Amino acid sequence: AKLHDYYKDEVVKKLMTEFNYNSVMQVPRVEKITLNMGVGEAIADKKLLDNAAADLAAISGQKPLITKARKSVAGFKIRQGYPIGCKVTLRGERMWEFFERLITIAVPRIRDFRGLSAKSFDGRGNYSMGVREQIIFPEIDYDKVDRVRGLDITITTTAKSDEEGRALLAAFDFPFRK
Amino acid sequence: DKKSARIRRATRARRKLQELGATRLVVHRTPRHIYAQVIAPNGSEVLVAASTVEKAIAEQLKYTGNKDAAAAVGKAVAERALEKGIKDVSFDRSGFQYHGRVQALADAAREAGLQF
Amino acid sequence: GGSTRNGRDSEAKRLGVKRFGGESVLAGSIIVRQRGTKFHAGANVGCGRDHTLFAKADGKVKFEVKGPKNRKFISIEAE
Amino acid sequence: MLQPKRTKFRKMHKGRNRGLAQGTDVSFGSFGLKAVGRGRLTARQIEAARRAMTRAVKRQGKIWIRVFPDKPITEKPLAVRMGKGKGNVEYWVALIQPGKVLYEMDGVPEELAREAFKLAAAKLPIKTTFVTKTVM
Amino acid sequence: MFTINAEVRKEQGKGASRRLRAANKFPAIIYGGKEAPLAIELDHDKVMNMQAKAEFYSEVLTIVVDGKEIKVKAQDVQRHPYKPKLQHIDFVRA
Amino acid sequence: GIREKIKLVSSAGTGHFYTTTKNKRTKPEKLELKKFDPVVRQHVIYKEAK
RNA sequence: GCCUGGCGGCCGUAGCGCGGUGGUCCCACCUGACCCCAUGCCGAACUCAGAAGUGAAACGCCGUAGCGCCGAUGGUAGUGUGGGGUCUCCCCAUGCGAGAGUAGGGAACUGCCAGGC
RNA sequence: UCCUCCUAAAGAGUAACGGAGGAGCACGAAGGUUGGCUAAUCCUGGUCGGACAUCAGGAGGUUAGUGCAAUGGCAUAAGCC
Repeated sequence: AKLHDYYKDEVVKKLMTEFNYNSVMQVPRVEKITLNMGVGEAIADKKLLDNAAADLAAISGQKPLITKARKSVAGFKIRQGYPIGCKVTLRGERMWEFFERLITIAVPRIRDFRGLSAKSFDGRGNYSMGVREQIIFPEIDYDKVDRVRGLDITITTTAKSDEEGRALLAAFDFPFRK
Repeated sequence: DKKSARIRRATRARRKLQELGATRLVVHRTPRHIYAQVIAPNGSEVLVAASTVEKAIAEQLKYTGNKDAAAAVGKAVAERALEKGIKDVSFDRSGFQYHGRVQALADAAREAGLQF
Repeated sequence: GGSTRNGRDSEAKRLGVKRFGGESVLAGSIIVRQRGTKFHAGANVGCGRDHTLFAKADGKVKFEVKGPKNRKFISIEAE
Repeated sequence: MLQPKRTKFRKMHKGRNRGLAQGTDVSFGSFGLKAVGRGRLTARQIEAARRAMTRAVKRQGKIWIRVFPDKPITEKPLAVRMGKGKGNVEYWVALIQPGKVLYEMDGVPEELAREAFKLAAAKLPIKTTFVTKTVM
Repeated sequence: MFTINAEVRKEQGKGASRRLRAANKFPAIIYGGKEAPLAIELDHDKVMNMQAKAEFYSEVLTIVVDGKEIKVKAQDVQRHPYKPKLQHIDFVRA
Repeated sequence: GIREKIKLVSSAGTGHFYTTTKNKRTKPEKLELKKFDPVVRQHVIYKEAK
């Protein structure tokens, strides 16, 4: 593990040179990465969610758990906390464990891209990267590609503005450009 | 908010402890210290005091908030209660679950005679 | 129609007013929900799952200003 | 537009006129119309006033209406006995008292506001009075 | 500066106020300035024709109250829904 | 109702029994529950229909 | 008497919103969770092991009195009780009298206990 | 027949084929409890793609929920686990 150690020394610890604070403890931090994988056309049975979560847990270090629904989804018979997908939310060391597998070894299904925008916005500085699939990691034999399954990513941080979060964006090796 | 979450874990217990009354024992946690006080049935007096801010014991600690220091305070509350003739006490878990430093104090005090 | 029915009684009863009781029991009201307007606080007790307060005491009722969660409550009289 | 909406009840008590009002002076504008009399003021009576006052200020300023109807008039069917529930709606109406201000203007000269509010001294169940902000 | 004469009243309420307004005066008060409130009667039209010129709310007034001078400021005035010659009036000490 | 009743017998060997309306139309797996037996004053399974 | 803490009384006229100040001793954040315990996964939480940093967030105290809240006095609304009216609210005599606004108040207090002074 | 508000007079019952709406069955669970937990709605942003539609962040708050219409307690949750 090297990328979280880079976050402990090389990221925002000199930010007082560019951003105004009353304490050096105000510099921005990463809180969580929620994640999402959609059940798609299996929504009306969804007993496969345990078997889909188990293969997200093949690139994540977390133990699988199943997403409960909110406000229902369409007319598919979704009621209260009905199990409907997977998040398997990342905190602490597990966030950068994943960002040392993502587009380092998990590569053979990526799309044509070269750099995501740094001047992007939400109002707090919480960045996102479009990937659509779990993009596959290579094994000694596979025999693993049939549908690959989905992936969505948006970070959550202590930042109060989009240019404060632009200094925290330094926390990753993913292609972002100024 | 943890100050607010603590009173959500405590109000229901206080709302049955008020139906017992009598001479009562309360505990105060914090992460760097621990304290306890015995309060009178009139609501106007304090009968026994002990803590890890007490100069006699603070010098004996490797850490002023430690579980062993909570048991050491518990054994002192029961000692002082015995010399002051205090019995049949009502215990308050003071917003904390009965396995942490709150129990380490109150159980050690009860095995030192202070029922509860 | 034309409005229909409009049911009988809708019974609701009120006892917790002035120096009520003084013999063996003091009372609140029958209003389907009650926890602070005519309720007990401190060492006083008299209410269960039915939300009608009936406290078992020879103390008369007493009224006083405020109590826990800024609710009004009712108290007992010493003699 | 000049009618109660997002309500849960459709019919109201016929009512008596006892309200004293606090709509007793021009609120945002400079010139207006005061009731200076008592009774019922209908949607029809204010339509007749709107049609009239518009002829003095044909292309001149915005006009504001300070009165609003809160009560519908209900009347029973003709070929039916007493009882069987409250009657069917006809028109919307407001109760009025002498102190109440009904209309406001601002984007015109004071002698053109008078030209419109003197024209309103007609077609109404009260003998209205023209009023203005003044200095005090 | 708008010298008006103020006599002190030891009557109060609806019956007295109606009996006052039926004459040449209407009810008024003076308060503030670390001194008690004072209930007075004032001229029912002189004050209306003065305050209508608005500088009454821009200047310190030369009132004569219980025979004597104190200087006062116009604070607030109470109007009647349809009777133009005032309902009640407030002053504060200067 | 159309959900029917089930009558279960005491595992204390008593003639006194227990009866309930437990619906099978969504949840068909059998009812086999503990209750207080009023003839021996014990907490026993009530089992097997009729 | 004050600084902080716990509690009993008191429970928001201790709420809303914007600052100052300080952590000495308090306190919270914060630090560790290879070894007790714990997580529908997650050291977030619970619990254990703590003093490297912050004084920001929060906290205590105080400041800003615009709002919520208290509140004179006068007046009005309403009406106990008598009497009257071209009239369904309106007048007289006598008792009562809001609510909202104005002056003034208001940004919790205080005893017991250990500790900072 | 049962059941609910307004009208209905600051003690209390209360008329009208007055203003207006429901029940006639379910639940071993939503029951017992120790502990733990805390919305709606509006907004910003979405994907291989949408007749419907993801999880976050921003605003907000006894506005969600309680087996069922209706109202009110409600986090000590009586809401769910």
